[PDB]
Amino acid sequence: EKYEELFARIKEKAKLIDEKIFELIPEKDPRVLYEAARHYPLAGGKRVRPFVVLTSTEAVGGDPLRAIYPAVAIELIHNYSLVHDDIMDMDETRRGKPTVHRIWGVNMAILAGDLLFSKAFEAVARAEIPPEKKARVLEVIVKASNELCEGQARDLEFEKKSTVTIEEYMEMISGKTGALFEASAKVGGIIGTDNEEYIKALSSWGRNVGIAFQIWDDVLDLIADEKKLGKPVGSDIRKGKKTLIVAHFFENADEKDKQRFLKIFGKDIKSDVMEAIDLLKKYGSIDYAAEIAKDMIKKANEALRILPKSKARMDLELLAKFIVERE
Amino acid sequence: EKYEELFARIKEKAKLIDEKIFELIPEKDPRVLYEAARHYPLAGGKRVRPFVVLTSTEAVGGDPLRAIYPAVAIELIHNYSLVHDDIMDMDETRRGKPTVHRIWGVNMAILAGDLLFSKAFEAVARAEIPPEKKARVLEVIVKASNELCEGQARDLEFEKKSTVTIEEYMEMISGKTGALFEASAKVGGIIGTDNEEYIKALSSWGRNVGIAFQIWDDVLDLIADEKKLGKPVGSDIRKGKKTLIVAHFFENADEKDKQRFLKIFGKDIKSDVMEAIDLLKKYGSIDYAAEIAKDMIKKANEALRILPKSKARMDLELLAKFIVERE
Ligand SMILES: [Br-]
Ligand SMILES: [Br-]
Ligand SMILES: [Hg+2]
Ligand SMILES: [Hg+2]
Repeated sequence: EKYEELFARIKEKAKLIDEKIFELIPEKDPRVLYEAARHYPLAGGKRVRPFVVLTSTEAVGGDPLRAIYPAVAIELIHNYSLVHDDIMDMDETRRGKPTVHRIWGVNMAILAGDLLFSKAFEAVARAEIPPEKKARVLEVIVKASNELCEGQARDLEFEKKSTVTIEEYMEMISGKTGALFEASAKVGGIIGTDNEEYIKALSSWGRNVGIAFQIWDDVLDLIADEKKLGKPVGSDIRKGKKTLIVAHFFENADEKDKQRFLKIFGKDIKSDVMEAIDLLKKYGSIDYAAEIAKDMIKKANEALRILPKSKARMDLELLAKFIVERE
Repeated sequence: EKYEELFARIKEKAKLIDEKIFELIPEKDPRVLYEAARHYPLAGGKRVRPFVVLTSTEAVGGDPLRAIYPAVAIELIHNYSLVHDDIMDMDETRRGKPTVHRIWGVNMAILAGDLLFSKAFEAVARAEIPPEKKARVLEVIVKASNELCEGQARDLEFEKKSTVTIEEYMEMISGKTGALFEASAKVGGIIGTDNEEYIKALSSWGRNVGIAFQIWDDVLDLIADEKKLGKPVGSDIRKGKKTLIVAHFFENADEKDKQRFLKIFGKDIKSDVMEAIDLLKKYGSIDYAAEIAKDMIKKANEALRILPKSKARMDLELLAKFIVERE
């Protein structure tokens, strides 16, 4: 129920963020480029990352209003990563619509991603903050940007091989999703506080939430009911996607199981999909990943303890808790 | 001969620029990503853009040394555009080597371009300049970045059609190549001078040189001797590339000629290539573009008149003059 109100707040902030986003990427020449760029932002994303920005600036000092363009920067960066990643992953349809590359082609999709990335920094420039703050915000966003490319690169290398280790996958996801999430919180703080203890606490919360997010999604993809998930379980198995669940299984399973799993991994199909999920349960792999996600969530909030009590800290605690309780 | 010394200077500055470039993109994890990113920079580009930066800061105030990272930013941006553009243009081999996408694949090439773009801004952040200057440099680079994507987008749309107008092609090239060149000079000034008259003069010189560069290359591609060009003339004709020469021809040629040119445009071949170049000469199209390039060169230098006499202004005048006299 409170989640309903939390989403009420989240959706409330989204409005401010959205006006800024679309004033940066309006319908102008060239349109094909700007509509291609506008496609994902227009899908009506919930703007969780920007929300973490503005909400983080309130858990430390106040006036998230000054963290609007920097929050926009982060949402623009997130969107550009989706466009390019969809090209690489060969993703057919984001949301209930075709992906940017399928509609406008790979070349225009690359350019749209580029435009989106470029405008994240134009958003960073438009920020209204002290030179020292600005300089420190630009540098947080840049380092997260680099980690993001590095995490996606390691993710591409995985394709060159059948198995991965828990350590390999965690180093990859940390930069793919964790980095930008951490940057969201860390940038929120910086904009409203000079308390290095808060920032270190906000950063740790973003890092952990960003990672647990994805891990929980991978978990849901296997054991979430189809009807509700809108689709059958195990599409990540059919995809041969490297998740923490699959890494745990490869680390713990005997040769016989490993080899059978690999036959029916990333290759009627109802039987093979289930036989694969059964192989994973045999070794507690799904449950394992579920626990890791919950622990990171606990550690994240238990790190916000350091900040004062406000409804802003409240939302950050609720969000983190929601991100791991949902189906 | 003086060109030999100019290139001696250019190559002299390249050293400083190169150390900074490779400290930003060193051989680190992940390597496949960082070598893919290092591939074009390692080709030993002459760093003309960065040279314009440091040289421009000397034509106004002095101490180009403080314009090193901002110059690096621009060279990193130029390099990322080459990687992505090569993917789009289906370019087989830059220089005497394979392109990034052919060696590492399209996905890793996209990521390499992304990393290169991200590190341009990490270079911008590392700059050692007053907050006001920094903020104004970041904003010049961002707007040129946006123009660059816009110019490349319009260039992609051209493929959707057989003919283009002189106006269409100039609006496209202006952002593709002109913008970044203008930014190179404009950013040089800003770093060393608060004279808005210099900056407007430097900017105008960069814009014009950047555009004339490309126009002269297209001219050479047709009428430059093969032996010397290292290859036969008219590969742009076989490519069906939209240049100012082709735009002038489509604007001036009669229907009969238009239609024949289109048959043998972007499609033994020695005869068709020559028949196409002959069609262009009939209407003065090649000569036309040559003159436009020379005029822009004259206008560019005649705009540097405003700055004091130094050897820095000297090099900027020589470079502009070289860019249009070479073969
Ligand atoms: Br399990
Ligand atoms: Br001619
Ligand atoms: Hg990336
Ligand atoms: Hg671009």
